[PDB]
Amino acid sequence: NLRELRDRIGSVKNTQKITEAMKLVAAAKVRRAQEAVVNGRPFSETLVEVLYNMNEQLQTEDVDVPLTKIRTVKKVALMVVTGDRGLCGGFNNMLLKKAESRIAELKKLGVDYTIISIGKKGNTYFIRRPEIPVDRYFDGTNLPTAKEAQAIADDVFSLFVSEEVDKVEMLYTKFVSLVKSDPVIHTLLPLSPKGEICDINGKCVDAAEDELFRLTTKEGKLTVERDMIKTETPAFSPILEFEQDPAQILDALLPLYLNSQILRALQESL
Amino acid sequence: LQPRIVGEEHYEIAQRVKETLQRYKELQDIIAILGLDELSEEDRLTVARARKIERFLSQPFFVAEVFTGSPGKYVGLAETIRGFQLILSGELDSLPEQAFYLVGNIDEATAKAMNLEMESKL
Amino acid sequence: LQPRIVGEEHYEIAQRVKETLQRYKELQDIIAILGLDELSEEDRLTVARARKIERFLSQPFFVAEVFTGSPGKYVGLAETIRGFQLILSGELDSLPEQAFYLVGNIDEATAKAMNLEMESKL
Amino acid sequence: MTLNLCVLTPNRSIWNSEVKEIILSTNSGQIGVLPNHAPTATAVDIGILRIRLNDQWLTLALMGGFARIGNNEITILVNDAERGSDIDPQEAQQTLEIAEANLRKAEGKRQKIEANLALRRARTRVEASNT
Amino acid sequence: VSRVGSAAQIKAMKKVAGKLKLELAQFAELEAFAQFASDLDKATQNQLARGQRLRELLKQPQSAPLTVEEQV
Amino acid sequence: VSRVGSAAQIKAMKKVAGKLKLELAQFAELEAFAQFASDLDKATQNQLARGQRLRELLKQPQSAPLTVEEQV
Repeated sequence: NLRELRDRIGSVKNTQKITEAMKLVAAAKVRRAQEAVVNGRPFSETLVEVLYNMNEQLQTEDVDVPLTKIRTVKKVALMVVTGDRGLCGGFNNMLLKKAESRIAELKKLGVDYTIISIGKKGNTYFIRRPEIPVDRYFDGTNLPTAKEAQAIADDVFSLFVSEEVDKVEMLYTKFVSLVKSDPVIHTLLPLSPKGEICDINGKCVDAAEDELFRLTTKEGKLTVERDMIKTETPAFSPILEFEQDPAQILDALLPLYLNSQILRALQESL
Repeated sequence: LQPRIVGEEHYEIAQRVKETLQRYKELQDIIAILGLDELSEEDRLTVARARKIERFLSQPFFVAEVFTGSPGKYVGLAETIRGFQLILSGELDSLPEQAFYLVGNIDEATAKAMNLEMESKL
Repeated sequence: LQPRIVGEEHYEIAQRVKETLQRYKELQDIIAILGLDELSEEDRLTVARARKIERFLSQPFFVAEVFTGSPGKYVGLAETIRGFQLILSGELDSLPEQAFYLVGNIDEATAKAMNLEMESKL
Repeated sequence: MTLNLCVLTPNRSIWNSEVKEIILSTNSGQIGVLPNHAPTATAVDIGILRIRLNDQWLTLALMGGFARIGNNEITILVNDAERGSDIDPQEAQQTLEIAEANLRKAEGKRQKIEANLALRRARTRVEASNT
Repeated sequence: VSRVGSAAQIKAMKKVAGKLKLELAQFAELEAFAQFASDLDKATQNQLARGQRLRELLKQPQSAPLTVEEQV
Repeated sequence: VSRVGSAAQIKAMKKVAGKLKLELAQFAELEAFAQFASDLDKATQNQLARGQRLRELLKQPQSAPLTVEEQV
């Protein structure tokens, strides 16, 4: 029937308008996310400047901080930062699929994985499969806040300080390209005292230099380019007086760095 | 169906029922393709309401006792307006949708919802 | 509009104008989202050149003199071709956009641009 | 003429208007800052800050971190901070009650650490709300 | 569509209607955004907001014809 | 399609154009998902760069037919 065909065409046209609107909205949200990352730049620029100078002043063998304390890797905690909702390519499938390799890899090593899952599609995954331990189920969130990364941090920091879990590592997708975004797994704890942040494979970037992601148009197309600006650390004042202890001051500092890192891991994933 | 003929109470509810069903009809193409979660709370509310409203219009007849299997019901104009007004109002948003399918009065739908909940507990 | 029919020079410019015009149309959604500053340095340009080209295409007509008052301009095929070279080669990047609007010859736009600068200065 | 303060959270720069005095908690327990202070770096404990500029002095509870103070300048790195006026006191009190109840139950070597640090978090929220 | 167009309208109507047609045109471009009005800037959001009010002007009950002054 | 495809060609053509027929077959599929994979390894990319150049050969100006040797 002709009328039926016309109705089908109308519905398809309506779908095209709706998907186009969704694409535009998603791009705007991504731009907003970029602005959000930039807003927290002063805190991570200032923190790595302090965390550098607190290490270069310290130079002391007797100083050991719990977060950076290294213990035998009998057990590992893996926290999985997945997207909140569906209809986004293979982003969620790819992460969980990549998550499985890490769990599989641990079985070859047999060092007793544990998963902290963030976001709904990660939650609904590890609910329906009970042949895995879960530490906690966290709600996902759009517009992630320091409130919402704190509940992640209060879990992981508390869990890590006790020796049940070691070398807590996090997997999430660093926003590299629009067309592809492969999951990468980093080693959250135990924070390096050099402050260097490195992946499980064994590549560590200096923490002083990190690259924000800025989305710009290359030729006609809409792209993104991750560009890194190194933040130089000015030397600490010669007459500076440490209020507590250098080991003690540093102990307060590490959680701020861990909290800052978890927030970026999740913001980038979002 | 004009307010000089049927009164402005009946006419507003008969008009608001169609706007809820019209919205749902428009959204049908979109929801299947993009799922229910791409809707706003407002859009979802109408869809939930339209779905409930659609079932409510259904009625078991005295003649179709051999087709429905359940005894038919006669519903006055008053019962229908009273029944439709509640669904539109949202007082009945907590009820499951199958409490509305093939019931005569609004009261019957509420009773059916109670029975369904009892069955669910067991 | 084939090169063997209209000549090589005419064809190249026409093709370029369509491409520049085409890119601008694609970029309109992007410009609203990222703004003109956020675009790359090539696409600050092909947006600007496209705007000038759009304005250059519009022309005053002999017939509309009664209605609008501004005198129409019959524009040769050579003066058209020479005009879109100077916009696409970028030698007229400095001129404002409302110097290309409703002018006939390429020279008129430059003449219109200069007069606008003088008026603005006044 | 005066020292200047920038308090900043991992996502959000909260206070970047400049003041004649602040007085902040720390792990040593308490410190005060007045202008042209000597360069000091204190790890700041979770608990309320009190800042006085001019007429008015107000407390925003903030959740611990680091505070260096340079020439003519303070910058405070805190992982979470709220203005004590912007939190409504009663709700904060209710949250504190909930935290206490969970702590009383909460057991085991990590878990209490979480409970204890959460009740420590909650208790300082009202202490900026009342003040 | 009307072939005669603004020749038909009175002078008073032409000024008022011209603004109205443009606003309505913008709203028909942004019907797809109406589900997503929260995640948009003020210029876009206002257009959706204005457009919905503009649609309400058009509605009329049966046999309540408005005089020209009332339409203006 | 040509039903009489290659009993038609000369021996130089059948040898030379055997390579060609395959490369275009590769290049139909490598142009597919080219923007999907989007970070082209040189196994895919050089076969895709080869492909664009292959398409250029197929290009010709109107009424300038080539001799068989030229085509080969």
